[PDB]
Amino acid sequence: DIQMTQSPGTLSLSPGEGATLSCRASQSVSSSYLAWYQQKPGQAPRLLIYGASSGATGIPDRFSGSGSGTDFTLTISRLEPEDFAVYYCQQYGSSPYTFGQGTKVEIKRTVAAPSVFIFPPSDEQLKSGTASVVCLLNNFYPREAKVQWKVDNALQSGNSQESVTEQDSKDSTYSLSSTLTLSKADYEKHKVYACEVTHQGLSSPVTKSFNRGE
Amino acid sequence: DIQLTQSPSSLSASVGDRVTITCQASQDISNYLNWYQQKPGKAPKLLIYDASNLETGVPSRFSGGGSGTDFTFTITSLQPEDIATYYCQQYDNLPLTFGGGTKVDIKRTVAAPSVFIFPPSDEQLKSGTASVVCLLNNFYPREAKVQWKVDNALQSGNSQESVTEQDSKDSTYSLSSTLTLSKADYEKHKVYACEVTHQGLSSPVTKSFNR
Amino acid sequence: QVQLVQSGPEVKKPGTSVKVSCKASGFTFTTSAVQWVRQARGQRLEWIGWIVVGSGNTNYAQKFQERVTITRDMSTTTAYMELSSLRSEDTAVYFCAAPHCNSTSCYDAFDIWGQGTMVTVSSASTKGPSVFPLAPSSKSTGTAALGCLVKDYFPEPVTVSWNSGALTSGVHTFPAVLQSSGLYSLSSVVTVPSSSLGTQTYICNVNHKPSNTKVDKKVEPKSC
Amino acid sequence: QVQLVESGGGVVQPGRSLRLSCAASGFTFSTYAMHWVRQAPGKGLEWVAVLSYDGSNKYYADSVKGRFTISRDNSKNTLYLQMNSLRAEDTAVYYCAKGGSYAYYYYMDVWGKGTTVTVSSASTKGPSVFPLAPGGTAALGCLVKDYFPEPVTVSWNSGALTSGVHTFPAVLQSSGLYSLSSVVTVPSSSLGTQTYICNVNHKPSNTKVDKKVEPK
Amino acid sequence: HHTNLCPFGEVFNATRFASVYAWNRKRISNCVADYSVLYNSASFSTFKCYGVSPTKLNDLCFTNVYADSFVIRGDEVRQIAPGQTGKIADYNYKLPDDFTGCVIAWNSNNLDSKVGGNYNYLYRLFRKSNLKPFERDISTEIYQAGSKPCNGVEGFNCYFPLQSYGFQPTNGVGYQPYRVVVLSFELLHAPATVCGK
Ligand SMILES: *[C@@H]1O[C@H](CO[C@@H]2O[C@@H](C)[C@@H](O)[C@@H](O)[C@@H]2O)[C@@H](O[C@@H]2O[C@H](CO)[C@@H](O)[C@H](O)[C@H]2NC(C)=O)[C@H](O)[C@H]1NC(C)=O
Ligand SMILES: *[C@@H]1O[C@H](CO[C@@H]2O[C@@H](C)[C@@H](O)[C@@H](O)[C@@H]2O)[C@@H](O)[C@H](O)[C@H]1NC(C)=O
Ligand SMILES: [Cl-]
Ligand SMILES: [Cl-]
Ligand SMILES: [Cl-]
Ligand SMILES: [Cl-]
Ligand SMILES: [Cl-]
Repeated sequence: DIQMTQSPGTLSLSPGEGATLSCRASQSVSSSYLAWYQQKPGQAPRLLIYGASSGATGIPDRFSGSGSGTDFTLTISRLEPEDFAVYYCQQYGSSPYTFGQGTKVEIKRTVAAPSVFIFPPSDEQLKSGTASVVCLLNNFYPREAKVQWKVDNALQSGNSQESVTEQDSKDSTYSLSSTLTLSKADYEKHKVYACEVTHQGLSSPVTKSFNRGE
Repeated sequence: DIQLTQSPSSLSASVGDRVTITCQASQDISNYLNWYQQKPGKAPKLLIYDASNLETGVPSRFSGGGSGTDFTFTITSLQPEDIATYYCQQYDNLPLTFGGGTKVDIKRTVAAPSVFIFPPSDEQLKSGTASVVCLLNNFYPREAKVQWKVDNALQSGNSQESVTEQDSKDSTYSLSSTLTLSKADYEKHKVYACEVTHQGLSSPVTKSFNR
Repeated sequence: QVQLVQSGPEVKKPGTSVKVSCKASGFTFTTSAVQWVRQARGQRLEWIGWIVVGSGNTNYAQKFQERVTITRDMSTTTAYMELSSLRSEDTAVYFCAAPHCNSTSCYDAFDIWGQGTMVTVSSASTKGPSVFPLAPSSKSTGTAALGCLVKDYFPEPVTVSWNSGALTSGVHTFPAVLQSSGLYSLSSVVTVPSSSLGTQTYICNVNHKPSNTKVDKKVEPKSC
Repeated sequence: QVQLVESGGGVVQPGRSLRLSCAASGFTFSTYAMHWVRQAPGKGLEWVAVLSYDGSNKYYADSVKGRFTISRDNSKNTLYLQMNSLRAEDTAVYYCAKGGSYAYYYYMDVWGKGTTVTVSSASTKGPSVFPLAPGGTAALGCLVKDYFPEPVTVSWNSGALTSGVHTFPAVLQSSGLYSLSSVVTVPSSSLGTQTYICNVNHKPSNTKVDKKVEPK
Repeated sequence: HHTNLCPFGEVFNATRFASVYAWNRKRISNCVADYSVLYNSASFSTFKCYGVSPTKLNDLCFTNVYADSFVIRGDEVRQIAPGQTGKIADYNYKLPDDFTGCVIAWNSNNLDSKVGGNYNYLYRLFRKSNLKPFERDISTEIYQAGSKPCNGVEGFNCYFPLQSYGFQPTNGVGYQPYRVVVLSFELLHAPATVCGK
């Protein structure tokens, strides 16, 4: 089987810059059977380039393709707002028709620190027997961020789950949601609940906390 | 292309004999084979179609058999008007291709050729060209070989030959060979001869003249 | 109107089979070919196999040779992908693709793509979500944050709006996470001016069609 | 009564062009496929080209591909063969033949009488007649050399001497002109009391030569 | 030509039949045909004649008769007729609009079906253009469905033009093999050699 590898994983560029994406094959593939796809979140792949260097019907001429043998390139001359998405390459000359791992093209923004909020579990949920503590990181860039739960200054692990939104279409920021899940018994055994947020936009880790009940 | 191989390329039989010639195909052609008869001067005429079936009007003495690659063509009782060349033709796919042909001859007693040599006429030598003629008159079978000798030197590439049809009365052939030299080359040599080798001759016969 | 329309969502228990359809329209189906591609949430596109419509000849990836059969019915101009012995790792969106063709010629790539079919494999059963408020803190003077916790539901998806759609600015609804219990949890937050915390009402509208659950929840600052 | 009549054959220079035509009768020509077949002098039969009923599909032999073009005019019930870039090996008798029903190119039923195409840059020239001057029986004859085009007719004593006459078929010399010989065997007794004359007649050049053959 | 029955037995009762893409033609000439026996025979699923009444066939004379034979499946028998479209009529066997003759077909499941499936019979699946009437195409060149050349290997938009039939005993009647014989009657301005008695 032919292995397809793409680079870079993520491309951070400003709207107006040029984009250059790489797709490499573990062995020679026929250039007439190499395709580029564009995929936006929640959508199906859309054919951009086929035969390495042929644009598909309806594709703006700002999309350019080149390559032969093992090395292929997708080039976007002027990055438009609607062009920020994930891009896959697929060879379909030798079966199986393998895909690359994809390249995300995001908007490069000025560094923005996250606004941190912590939410105690509601009284209604504590009746159910489970407690959920939520830590919100609002509108930051870049996407890399770290959330650390501390229960009475005791480092927690294995009891939290995270989730990130897509890059916002207006301010090019990301937002993160971390949920600490404890039983009602465990939750009432402690007092200070805090989430520590580490991010490039913060000179030092910012901590938001609350005392149980107060 | 499909290649057809006829066997034999020529044969001799007497009236009343049963003649059989074969046609082998390079690949399976089902029964898509035609057999043609072509008499000298005229166009080929179809005798057998679909390998086995008789064309309209063709006498019942002609027949054919086979399917796939190996085919046969038969004349049960050879007749005087059956002396011609016979071709097989495939039509399984394009291009349509024929066999090499089989010339059917009348068998008769072996007759040695009567060899005559003719020096070039004085009227022709005045024009600057010399043509020596060697005649092989009334012989059988048709196969004959003539080699020219100019002062003990075998000639090649400077002579042409012509053979008549089989005589309808004595069943013999006649061959004419002409050696064409320039008058200059004709005046430089003295001994001109044609050596005739034939089945009827136990040894080659040479007719020569001194210029 | 050259199109490829796939089946609806599927929720199968582990070990069962699923058969996703892919109906073609707008082009000549008989001379084209259909490939099948799946994609887990947040992961890459993975090739399963393909079928030539005219001949029915198929090729499958090594991973799916054991459990996948790709077929097609030319009378109903539809292609199918049947994946047996389902397990949790098979939970993904499944796409079909094909080149458009007339009676003789075909496009030189898979330029037609279906909308996709979401297939879920787990032992959980249908359950509507519990909606708990994320009350705004007593901070700043300044913007505050509030939201709704959409917890313990199955299967995907839920849809969340605020003030029946009258509030969209500052809203962030995160992708759900699959808890170890096999149930999903989702949170929706919105940032608002601290001045409006007392005079503006905030209700989140959570809708979970698989369970026919419509929950409206009012999010107020904590009452001490 | 299926009949095919060819025309347009004659002398043509090497590298020049010639177009044959074939007139069909006895069947719906517009529905049937058509063939061309040729036969070089002293050679076998060679298939040339085939045309479909409507004239849109054409198939040729490699020996003539890119040089010959087969066409048809169904309104005139005739089949054409445009011959371009002619070579000496194209010298042959050309026949048309009725093919199969529509696009069934595999039949070659009725053949035409045939038209003769001779590829030569030579010009019409009368023959030079030289005598072949003369055991118990002697042989004498006439050399009909350097003529073009075919044919010539040779008789002896205006047709009186027919026994033992052998008029050989002509050969094509490297000059492009034909050479022919006609011999007759006579008893040596009558060599001194009977004169022999060959009557060479060459219609294309309007030549009639009567040559007296004498001993030396 | 007068004292010999036309060898229709060699066509209908032939041991082996051809694939429709390589359909076989046999010329029937110089014989006497008995068409009524075939027309009233209870062994034929199809006996549709075009341009000639089958009841008055024993009263007609023709210069030549040609018999085309092959194997298709039942639901494809409807395509062996003038003015039809489909995989068989477009790419395998095409009748002209002015076809004069008879199309005969019968179920050959007991002969052309194997236990594990008979895969000897083939049919053409793709072609650049439709066949002209009475055209035969036996080429096995890779069909190029796209703009890129195939180089003699199959792949995307490069498919082998011939496909094999299934033909298993348990198939539906519409999918079972049928043997087809297409008699076409040729009438030239020549002595008629095939008459009915
Ligand atoms: C069938 O389509 C071919 C090709 O058309 C192109 O390729 C298709 C896959 C699709 O992308 C179409 O939108 C394209 O236009 C036709 O052949 C072409 O015809 C055009 C104009 O008729 C001509 O300019 C091209 O040179 C042709 N190319 C080839 C390779 O033939 C063909 O005519 C179509 N047939 C029918 C019946 O619609
Ligand atoms: C087909 O054959 C039928 C019977 O023919 C006899 O049996 C077959 C199996 C052979 O052995 C054959 O030699 C025998 O004579 C006929 O009754 C029937 O008419 C034939 N069909 C046609 C169309 O000729
Ligand atoms: Cl893949
Ligand atoms: Cl004869
Ligand atoms: Cl958002
Ligand atoms: Cl063509
Ligand atoms: Cl025309």
